[PDB]
Amino acid sequence: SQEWKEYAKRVLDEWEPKTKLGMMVKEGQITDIHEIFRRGYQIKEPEIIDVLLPEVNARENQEVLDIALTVRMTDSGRRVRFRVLAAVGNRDGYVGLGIGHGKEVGIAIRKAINYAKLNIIEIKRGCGSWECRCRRPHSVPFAVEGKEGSVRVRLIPGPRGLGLVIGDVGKKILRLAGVQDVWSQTFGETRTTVNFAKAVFNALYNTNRVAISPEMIERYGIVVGRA
Amino acid sequence: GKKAPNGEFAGRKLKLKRKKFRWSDIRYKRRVLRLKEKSDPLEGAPQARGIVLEKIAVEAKQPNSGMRKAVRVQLIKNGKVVTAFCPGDGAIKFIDEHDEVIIEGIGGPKGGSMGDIPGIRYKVVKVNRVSLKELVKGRKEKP
Amino acid sequence: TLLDPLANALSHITNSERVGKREVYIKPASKLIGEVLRVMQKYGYIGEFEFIDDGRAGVYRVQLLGRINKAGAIKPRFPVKVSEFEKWEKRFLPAFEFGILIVSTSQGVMSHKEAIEKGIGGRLIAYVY
Amino acid sequence: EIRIKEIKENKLIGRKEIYFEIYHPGEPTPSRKDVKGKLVAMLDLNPETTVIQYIRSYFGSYISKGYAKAYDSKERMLYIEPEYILIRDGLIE
Amino acid sequence: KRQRKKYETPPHPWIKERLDRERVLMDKYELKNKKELWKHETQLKNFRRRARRLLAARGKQAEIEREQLLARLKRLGLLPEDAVLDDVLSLTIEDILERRLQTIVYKKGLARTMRQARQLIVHGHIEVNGQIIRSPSYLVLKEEEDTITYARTSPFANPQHPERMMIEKAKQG
Amino acid sequence: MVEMKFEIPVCTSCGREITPREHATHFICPNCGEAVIWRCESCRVLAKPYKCPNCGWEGP
RNA sequence: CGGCUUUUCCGGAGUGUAAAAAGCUCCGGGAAUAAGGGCUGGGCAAGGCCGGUGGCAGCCGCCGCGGUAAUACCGGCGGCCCGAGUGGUGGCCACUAUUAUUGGGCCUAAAGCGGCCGUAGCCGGGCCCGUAAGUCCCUGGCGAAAUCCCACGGCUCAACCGUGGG
Repeated sequence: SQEWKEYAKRVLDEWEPKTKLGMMVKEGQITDIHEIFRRGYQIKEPEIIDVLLPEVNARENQEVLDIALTVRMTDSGRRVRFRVLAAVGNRDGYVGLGIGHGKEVGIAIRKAINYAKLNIIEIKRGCGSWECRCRRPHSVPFAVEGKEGSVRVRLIPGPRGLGLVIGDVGKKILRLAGVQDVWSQTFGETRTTVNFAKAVFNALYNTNRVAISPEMIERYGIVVGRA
Repeated sequence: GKKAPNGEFAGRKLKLKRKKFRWSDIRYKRRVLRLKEKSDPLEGAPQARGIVLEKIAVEAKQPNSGMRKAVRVQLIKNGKVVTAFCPGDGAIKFIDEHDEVIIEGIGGPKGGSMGDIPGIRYKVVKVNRVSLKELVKGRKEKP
Repeated sequence: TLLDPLANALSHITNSERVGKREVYIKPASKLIGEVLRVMQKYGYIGEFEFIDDGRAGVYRVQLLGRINKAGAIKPRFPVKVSEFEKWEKRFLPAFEFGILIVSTSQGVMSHKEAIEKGIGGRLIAYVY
Repeated sequence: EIRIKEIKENKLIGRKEIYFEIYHPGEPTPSRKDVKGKLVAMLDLNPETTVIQYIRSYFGSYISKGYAKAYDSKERMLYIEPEYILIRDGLIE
Repeated sequence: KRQRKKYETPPHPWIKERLDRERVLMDKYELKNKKELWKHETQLKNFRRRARRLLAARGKQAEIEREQLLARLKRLGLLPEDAVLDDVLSLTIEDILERRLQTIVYKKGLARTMRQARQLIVHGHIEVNGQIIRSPSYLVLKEEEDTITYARTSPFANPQHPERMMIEKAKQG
Repeated sequence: MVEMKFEIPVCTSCGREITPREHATHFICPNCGEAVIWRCESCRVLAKPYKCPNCGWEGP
């Protein structure tokens, strides 16, 4: 923890705020991460979030999902290009996904992680299974459906200690989302990793779309982000 | 429109439609009329005991180039004659003319010809009751 | 031609609230529609609902509170006893005890939660969450 | 060492059933004759009217169960009890 | 009717994460086969299934079975005496593993190693309440652990068996 | 562990909560000038009218 | 290198028969003394160097490998999965929402008949009254045993068996 605070202070020194959102996170009247989400500004500087959520920089909090090797081509050759899909996030309900183009492996990795940082979102969590009911945000609060491309994904709450029963892409995405047990159903082509990952991301984002009265906030221990 | 019929008193048609279209399936048709169990030369037998008649080889499908050894087996059970691929390195020499042999399906897609060699359906396991794999390894001896 | 007022009404409500209007008018008003409208309003899903004497079949006026996510009438009136009720909760609701269902028991149209303690079966009529 | 739990009298047969336990920690299983001469002492029975069928020693157990019968007259065994446990006890050649 | 296997194989023989998560426990607890670990996993899974079944049940038989389940879980020494139906979902494999006879007999300091304790058990040298068991996989109850001593007939019930002093020094060390 | 229970804003026109990356807006009341009026993206796109909580002024 | 017990291993003693054998149970002599199978390019990804053949020989469930460097054939070593098990093949379920009631599609990918009418069948407007067949709640008789779930108890435990509840 203290190392993360040290890194936060370091970047607070080095970074100079360009976008309007930079000042009040450098000046320090914003300390909550959810302050960014609630009002609905826009994020463009990668330094904005690691000040409040430096844990992204951990090697266990960042994951490289796939390394696609695409090919433009001309009369005088096939010019390759790297497209890397990778995810970052703290394990308390804040995750981002990114795709990075490049000409080398490392360049794509860097750009992908940087863009993933900008895709940070807030994840409601809970316990809505018919067998757990433990009021701890160990899983989704309710069953949700996400769509992207052809792929559709249904995430159903599951009991404690079951683990994530889902494809490895959703496995990693949810593991970085601070969720431990969920039933998964996948419709469409799941071989294309990118659409699957994006659909999982969109489902997690759609969790916040459901209207909730406080009674179920108590009933499932619904947490908006950090628990 | 809406998938039909959805009526509470529509059991007859809801059943008839499904039964009818289950015939559009091919695997179910293949089972219930048992025509796998009427076209089979092996009559649903994962093994059979046959006599060899002559050794033949076939050209691998392109771009695969080579010579795939095999033999021709008439079946003592019923009398049909089929090709029989022989595996192993230089194993054609081990399999001789007029040999009691044990033959078994080759486990390709749907039981079809395996991999890069066409037509064939079966491979040899035991020759004169002696397992061919060891004889490829030379551990045993043909009687 | 029209076949079922209730499912049309529930689809009307859902579609009208997806865009997010405020006052919704349902044309084919009947008694069962009113008995239905009682239930969820008793759970605070909708605001006021009232009946307007048109002169042909009556209209139903409802104010929408923006609470419902999906509200639809299960058509084929599945009769369900008590002890197996859970087998249908997994089919129409997003989570444990999220939302409700409407059953027409011997004692009238009324919410499913209130039927568990009343110990009455009946035929599923609609659902909302 | 042998210690009793069950001593039950069947008066339709006029015969005594004895269920007893033998403590044999660390030594080989006792034989039929030894326990036969052991019980008769402190139960004070006629040896010829007394017969044993089974003595079961369990796996990994130093305490073994055993059952014996104690009749009154020399004809009761010849009539009622089967012929094996006289031969196994030597009562019949 | 044909007697069925009591344990469940993993759905995939070659997943890295599951393989290594197995291997760490195999080296830690030193079981002969992954079959044993799978058996104990299934043993857990039975409790989990019973718990999740009962939690959604309304009826007298449901409650009665629930109380019986809680009672026998507590009897095994898995749970505290005031446990409820909600905490079983948080149980782990290691909670079962520590209750294994081999594990417990080692934690009594009666062996210098897991394998040494296993050898003593399988060679009929460890007694429970004066009874000998030759199965290190056995799971002990909460009312018998105090009876775990050396078998009387064993040479190691004798306090000067040459291995015994080394065992007790290791206990000291 | 402090549970920092934030107040997720709610739109005035419809009452729906505001998801993180929504393009919603927050602005001061048009007539009483003290009440904060939120407007969610769905409310914004079709521009359905909104009403003040304080003075009951109506404004798209 | 030093020490420890003997899984089995020879003898004796119980049971065993109504004949033993079973070697089931206890004691004594007592040696470290039984382990293979498959895989090693990827889909399986768990796992790499060398010798040999060089589009021949062969391997290969699918993708692929070899026209002289083969990390993919064969030999050696190394390594990997499982374990008195392990491989090949054939039949069945799932994988599959590729049988779609739950739960699929039919403009361009197989898939709306050129169009209309119309019988059976199916699906049908609102309100009141009656009936109560369906529908729902309660209750009597009844669906054998065996199998299945759980507690306890017996055989080391287990399996197995019984007592009790379902």
